[PDB]
Amino acid sequence: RELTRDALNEAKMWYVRTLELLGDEPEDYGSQQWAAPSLSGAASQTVQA
Amino acid sequence: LYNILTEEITEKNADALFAQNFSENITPENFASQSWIAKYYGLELSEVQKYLGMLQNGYSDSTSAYVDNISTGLVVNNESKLEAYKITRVKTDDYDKNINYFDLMYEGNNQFFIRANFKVSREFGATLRKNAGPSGIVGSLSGPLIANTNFKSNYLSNISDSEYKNGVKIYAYRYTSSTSATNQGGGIFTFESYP
Repeated sequence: RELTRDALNEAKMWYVRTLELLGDEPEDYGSQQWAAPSLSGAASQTVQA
Repeated sequence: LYNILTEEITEKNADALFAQNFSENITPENFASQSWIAKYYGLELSEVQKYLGMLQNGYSDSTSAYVDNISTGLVVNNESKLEAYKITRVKTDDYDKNINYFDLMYEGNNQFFIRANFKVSREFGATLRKNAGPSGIVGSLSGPLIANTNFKSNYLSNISDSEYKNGVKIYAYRYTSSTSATNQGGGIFTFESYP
């Protein structure tokens, strides 16, 4: 908030720590090969059961 | 950079070019992962999908040889290596395959026609002699019509290594009935299955 140089350094420290505890996020993989079914295929009660 | 971009890449110098362009820890096995490519080049998954259609990472083994920039990894019978196979041919009014599937493959036990999708072609296909050459119904689609392995639909024996190496055998007759022969399609073919 205060835009001081030391404050910005402290914010850098906090954000780096947040990234460290957050790790690395994954991405979409099922959208690569998810097929496009019909409405009947989606609403198939036999498949649901 | 110009020299790198304008150097021909062939199997004669494929490994040499790979070693020149990449470090010792950068192997094709590492490159085979899309996430590896993304984290190596600093690109995104959809952006690299703009180049590559779909790589089988535990996906369907449906083969699906297609348009220019497709590199397909798949488990094959007589090669202990994933082969990316590229098909480009032009017969009448066809660009990639069109008209169900009329192509060539290398996956099976020997050299014969393709099975792009595992369902057998309903159209009665006749493999005659070379492009635009009438020779009769030599390869007549008939029993058996079996699957679970790349097989021949009643001995499609015209499809051999000669037509495997940049063949001319996409030409084929149409049959509305089981024996009504008419000329529909014919042109050049190109197949290459490479590491």
